Amino acid sequence: ERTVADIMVPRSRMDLLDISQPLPQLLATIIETAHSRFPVYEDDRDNIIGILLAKDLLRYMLEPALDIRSLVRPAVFIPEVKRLNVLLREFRASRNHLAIVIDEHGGISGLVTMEDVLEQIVGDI
Amino acid sequence: ERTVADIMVPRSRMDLLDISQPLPQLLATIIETAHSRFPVYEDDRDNIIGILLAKDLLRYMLEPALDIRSLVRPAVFIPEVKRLNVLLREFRASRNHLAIVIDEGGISGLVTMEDVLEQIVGDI
Ligand SMILES: Nc1ncnc2c1ncn2[C@@H]1O[C@H](COP(=O)(O)O)[C@@H](O)[C@H]1O
Ligand SMILES: Nc1ncnc2c1ncn2[C@@H]1O[C@H](COP(=O)(O)O)[C@@H](O)[C@H]1O
Repeated sequence: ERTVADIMVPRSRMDLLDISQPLPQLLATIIETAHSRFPVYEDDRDNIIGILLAKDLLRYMLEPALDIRSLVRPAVFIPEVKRLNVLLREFRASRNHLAIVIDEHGGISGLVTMEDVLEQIVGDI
Repeated sequence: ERTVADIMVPRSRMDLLDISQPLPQLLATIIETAHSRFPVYEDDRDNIIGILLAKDLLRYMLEPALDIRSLVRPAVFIPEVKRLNVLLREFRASRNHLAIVIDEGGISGLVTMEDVLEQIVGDI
């Protein structure tokens, strides 16, 4: 059956956020992209420190001293070889619908979402 | 063969935003619910006038006096009798993947591309 590697967004195509950027710059980057969720890095683009849901930045208006770093949630890292039918079940049961994909040696390969899985599964039927 | 009415999110489960509501009240609702898109009404919950993408509110922090109305995008209203295979084609042919569902019109619910795909995968 198919694997994550067949459907992932490749590493080179990922829209990422650098945690060291000032807020006004982060906002501009996010607004320019039509995605809701961003892997976040620090110091090197493969040094992923989590996932930011864009809408969480609205808490700037609800907390006097918002630390953006505290909004970054742990990423789910999944292997390239993970099969789609199992991943679908995982995503459906989970609060996280975006995973970072890693190769057989642990390198960052890409990202994948529940939508990508559903589309490929339906595309094969 | 299956229709939108089979799989739609019922009216009662729809997270709607009153566009006239004070900013702090809007923010509280948008943050606490795990949705990216919200149908917006004015005056009457029946009067859905478009859809707000949560992330578009991030503009407020650059322009706090913006007309929030200016962020609202037009809605699409489809009949609940529409067939799922037709909707899937139509959604794939489009950038907009959320529709408001109207009865035999009055609002009866909402449906996304994800809902359509989930149903098709469950019918394998
Ligand atoms: N941060 C991102 N960088 C690149 N592609 C993404 C990102 N987030 C989501 N995607 C991809 O874009 C599609 C739509 O996701 P979304 O934009 O979050 O609705 C996903 O199903 C993936 O195909
Ligand atoms: N404003 C909303 N109110 C109620 N349900 C929604 C709303 N937006 C999306 N949904 C449903 O929840 C699912 C997840 O969408 P989202 O929360 O936008 O990722 C969709 O496929 C719809 O079934």
